[PDB]
Amino acid sequence: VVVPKTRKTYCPRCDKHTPHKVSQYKKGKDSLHVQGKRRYDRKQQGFGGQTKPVFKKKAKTTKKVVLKIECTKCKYKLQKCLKRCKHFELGN
RNA sequence: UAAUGGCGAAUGAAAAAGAAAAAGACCAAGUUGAUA
RNA sequence: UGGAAGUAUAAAUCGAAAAGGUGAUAGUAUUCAUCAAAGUCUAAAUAUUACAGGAAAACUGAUAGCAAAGAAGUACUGUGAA
RNA sequence: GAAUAGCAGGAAAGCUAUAACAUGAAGAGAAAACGAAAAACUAUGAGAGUGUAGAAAUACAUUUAGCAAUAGUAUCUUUCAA
RNA sequence: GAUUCACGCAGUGUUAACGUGCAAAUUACUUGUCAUAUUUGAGUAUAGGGGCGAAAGACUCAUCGAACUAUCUAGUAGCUGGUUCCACCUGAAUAUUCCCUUAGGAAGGUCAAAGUAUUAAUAGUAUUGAUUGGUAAAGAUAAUGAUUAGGUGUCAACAUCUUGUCAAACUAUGAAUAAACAAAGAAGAAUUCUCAGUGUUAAAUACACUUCAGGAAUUUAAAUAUAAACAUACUUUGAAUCGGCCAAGUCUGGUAAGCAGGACUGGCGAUGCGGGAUGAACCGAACGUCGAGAUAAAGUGCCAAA
RNA sequence: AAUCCGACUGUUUAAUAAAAACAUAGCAUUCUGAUAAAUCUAAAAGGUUCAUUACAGAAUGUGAUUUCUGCCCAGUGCUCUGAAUGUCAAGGUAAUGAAAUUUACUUAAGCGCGGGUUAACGGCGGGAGUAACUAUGACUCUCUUAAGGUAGCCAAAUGCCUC
RNA sequence: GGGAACGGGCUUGAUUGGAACGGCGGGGAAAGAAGACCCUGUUGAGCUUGACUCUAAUUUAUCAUGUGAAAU
RNA sequence: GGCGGCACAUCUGUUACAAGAUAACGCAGGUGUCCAAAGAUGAACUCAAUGAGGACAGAAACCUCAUGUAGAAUAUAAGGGUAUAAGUUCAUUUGAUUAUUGAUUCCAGUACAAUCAAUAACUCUGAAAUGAUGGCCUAACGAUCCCUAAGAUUUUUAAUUAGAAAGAAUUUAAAACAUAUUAGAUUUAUCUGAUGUGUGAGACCGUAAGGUGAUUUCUAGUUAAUCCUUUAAUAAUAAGGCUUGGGGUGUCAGAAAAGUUACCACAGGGAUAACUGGCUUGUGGCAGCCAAGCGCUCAUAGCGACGUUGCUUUUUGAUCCUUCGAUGUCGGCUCUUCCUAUCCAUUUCAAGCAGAAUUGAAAAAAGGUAUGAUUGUUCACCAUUUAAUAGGGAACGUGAGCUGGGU
RNA sequence: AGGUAGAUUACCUGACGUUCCCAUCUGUGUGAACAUAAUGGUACUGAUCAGGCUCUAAGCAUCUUUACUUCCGUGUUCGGAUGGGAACGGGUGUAUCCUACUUGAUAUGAACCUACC
RNA sequence: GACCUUAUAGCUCAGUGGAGAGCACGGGAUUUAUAAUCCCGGUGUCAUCGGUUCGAUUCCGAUUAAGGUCACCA
RNA sequence: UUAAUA
RNA sequence: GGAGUAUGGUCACAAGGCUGAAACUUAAAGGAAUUGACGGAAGGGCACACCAGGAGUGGAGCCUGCGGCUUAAUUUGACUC
RNA sequence: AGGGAUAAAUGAUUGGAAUUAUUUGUUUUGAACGAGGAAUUCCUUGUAAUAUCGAGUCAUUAACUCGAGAUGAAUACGUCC
Repeated sequence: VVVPKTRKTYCPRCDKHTPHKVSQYKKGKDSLHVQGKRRYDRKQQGFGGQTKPVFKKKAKTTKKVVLKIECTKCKYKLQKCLKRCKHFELGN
């Protein structure tokens, strides 16, 4: 919901409690060279139409929130998942 | 079996290794031109 | 296609060489290994339920075995394929 | 009775071939890389004797061995993890 | 592209005949129509997701909301029908989980057949002992609610004392029936001596675990009832089944139902026999082939034994 | 003697429907100047209308005559003699990198923007009050649509209530 | 009467002489046909539509090098 | 069946039967969230309400005392829990973290999810014991493949210096050409033969005990690489692996999916509707019991309210037991029979029966109960006639008996 | 006899009055510092002038309450069992289990370690 | 019956987590007088009950009225 | 610009 | 007036044209012209009529007249200039 | 301290009679009223405007009317809106 940046959480790499920078995880750009994409492009080539199912029955309205808690001094990034919230905001 | 496949249902070879039999020869291009 | 960032074929476009191809994860480089495409022929080992001639059988024995053990693809049906 | 190669007999039968391989003897890992003893321990358990007595068979006392099975221990190989 | 009759033709009516017919669409009378958008022969053209159609999905060889014929093809079917000798032994199911599941599957329960173990491996039972629960009942200025009145004190109103009647989604109290233990298995007890490794600890000789670590002696078969050696514990492989139905000193929805759905048990299904005249379930009692007797439910005027 | 439908002559479900159904003449709309329009074919100096040429060819609705065809371009179609820098492909160009790759810029139709069109598909409102007894409401009020069902006609083969 | 709740057969009664001709239309829940109505199949087919995925025809752009020039 | 609804994933109370399990399209409701504080900890305080007082101030503003078992509050539905608190206020804080195990709840003793018990780190709060791995408890959620992020540096190697300890190493037939040096040819991005050494080489010196010596080991600094793979060897890009999260399937153990057939077809079904029959009798029809009253007086000549008890299957419901390899589905026509809850004729009793006409009731079902306009009608409404023109059953009597008007 | 720490958590609570304090405990004086709040009221710290006035503790009462016994009552209900009675509804008989509410009598605490008196 | 929507001045509608518009009505002005015109004012239980509510006319259920759609195969 | 009635 | 209406006849595709009454109702309807009045008709003049301004009234309190209300009576005349 | 209504306790006048205060003094009471909306009135020089005096009515009672003087603006010399 609301969560401030600048957390102080144990960092496994340094084995110590260090300040940590909290952000939100966004899915990266889908690549055209991963194996699953190359296989899908090959299948769609040629006659036969859509060769793979297309999801069309969405029911969920929200998504689980993943924070990217990052070591300030050592760049070790953790990932903490939060429960589904309709409105999420990064506080002060 | 490796692999392929709404990686689902299914599809799917080959070198090695062991036998049968065993066999190699030509054009083109190049050279010789009192040229055939 | 088992061949997965393309194994094989074909089409449209493009198109080499003081050579080059392959080493199946795309790319560049340096080594290594192995071949030398884009013309041709070639016996033997292999297949066979056309058909012909034979020999066998833990096969059938006239509603069985070929549809057909007699003038059987005959009698008979259909415009015709059948 | 892997193909296949020989034998007598004439044989879809029979006999013989130090042999490629299949499954197994070693297991874990995606893979690289690896690859098993404290010559084991504990518990209960199969069997074998001696003595006494009832007195027909059999019923007790005591000595000994402790396999299979189950359970639990150390130890060792592999795995991020047994 | 006027009105009618005739040769012909069609098919309006009888919804006549016939309806295993003369006929796989015909006959009789009636009606209509009977030359120019007329009738008709031969030749010719148009062919299957095609043709042709003054349009009915009509016609395309008795076949048309997609012909006929052959191959794929013995197409697939969770659906329907059938599935072949005798005797003997054992003998079921409708719970639970998941499925595009609901006329069907897989895990699992019930069952059968094979194969084992001397076996810390018996119990749909009762008793004694310590418990658990919140049902039946009970209560109603005992908590939360519901509701009829009567006194006393400061019209009502508010306090306070009684009375009458109630709660599946109220409760102090709380049965009967039940549930889960114990009644002597590191292997049938106890005591004495000696006693080690860790750790707890302030330190321990306390304490905890270690085959009640271990080792040795003496004593000992005891510790509710009943039943149980063709007992007990199973292991492996697998069949069928999960449409159910009835009864009731039971319950829920419904006016009610031979209605619909549940808790516990017993049955029918899978089951014949004696009785209720007859009947899937009721009562007695379950079955190798027979003889003799005593019986059960129930009966003894005749059918009908008494 | 009347009522309904179809104007008429004609055709129709071979074998249960012969009719109000189909055709019809008449009316109306759309496209096309032939190297075209419609349209058959896998392809084709291929084929049909077409031995034709807008008084023609092709595609549709209504169905003689008389009288008349009202309002609506918002929605979906169709169209434009129309706009540019909204969105839009393969490509083309350029840059970095050793290279694949990656990134940026630029590209047509189409959609979007604007207009036209209903004899294109189609559509064409609600409440309340008030006229010297009682009704009815010529009349105002105000919510609202792209337009509010116009001329006509009616318990109609079209009206539940309804005999 | 009971039963699958409408028996020719079973139970209790009523009652019966063997073979039948012409009619007849009550019954044999008479014959004809694996219900055409309804439902269930993860069985179809015709037809419709911005149902999903495609496709012929139509359309637009690029490539496929005829010569000689000018503007951007 | 369709329309409606979700009893499809899911929580609370009750049905529900004092262990566990547990039905209905049974009842009353609930979820797809919300929270940097509403998580953690420490301290202080006590709530709702009532009484009595205080200028404006009153029923309700703010202050004070007293009583006050929670009648307040605790994010939410309901039920549980809570008073030096789990409620209010104040203060610090991020344990709402990383790694590894063992169990309990659904359970097939599978997965997901949830509920706990410990261990190893680093931390928060407190003086401390303790407490802290999200919310006081019961719901608030999700596979394979695919996409997308985080992590694998604690360690192991090679090379090179210093020191130290063991260490023969296998044994004759040879080509690639890195080249030098010559014999020819050539001008181009120049080639073609042969001679040559090394490369590339490996039989250690011992009849003297054995030393030397490649190659390997340990320790101390140095520089380099360091999760695995792309299979001839490396490199920097790329791609694939391993562990853990997110993106989702609500039909919630998870296909990618619009209608209509009256032109319809097939495999089946009484597991399942439209007709009879069967149970029921709400509804319909008929009949009773009591007696507040009406009936000028008079509860009962004739009725009979408020209540209450029955019968019938002639209406429609309710169910789905029989029939889906078929029981021909409305009405009318013709014809027979049966019931009485009797319309007429016969015999009686009663009256608010003077006569006539009537009304209530008993015996009695042997006999009669009609003709037409409209409608397919059953039904109905009209016009007559009659002594009366009553109500019903028989597969809603009766289609190899008719008709085919309706459906 | 009193104080500290408790265990059982009303026989321990609530209301009305009552008795000592000799030690102990409490109330009691004060604000300089630690510390504290709006307020030395609380909490904090320093102290000893006075008092049993309230605490606290012990006792009183036809005391509400609470805790055991009897009775209520073998009355409610219930496990088992008919070809037992009734048109139902419901309720016997048999071999058994057996509440609750009220009411009456009784009680109002017992007990553990340490110090002092 | 089943789903959906609405309910606010005397009449038609607006808008609502702390009630506008119009028409109507009343008073004053202009006019010989009415109508029109100008000026000012008074008008809403937000349909009736419960809960969330800081606080409801708004948010959540209920009871009413008012309409709209469906009520099919036999 | 608008200007109805008795 | 009814009325160029109804009906009948005829002409026209139609609208309509030609011919064309009666019942009933009613003391007036109408023509030219005169005088006045009026005109959001024209022309010529005038007025604090307006213009340029002043003071104001209308808004407050009170005095006073009128309407209304009240009362036994609130006596009455006058209602644009 | 502008404003002097409204109320109070008291002193006298005229009158036959003063309460519903005839008129008036004293002290206290201290209200609207911050230049006034739509509209509308009068005025051209000793005029408007401002404040006062006399007279009519008059036993008592002027904020009324009819007159008189005191100070002395602004604005036009126009036009038919």
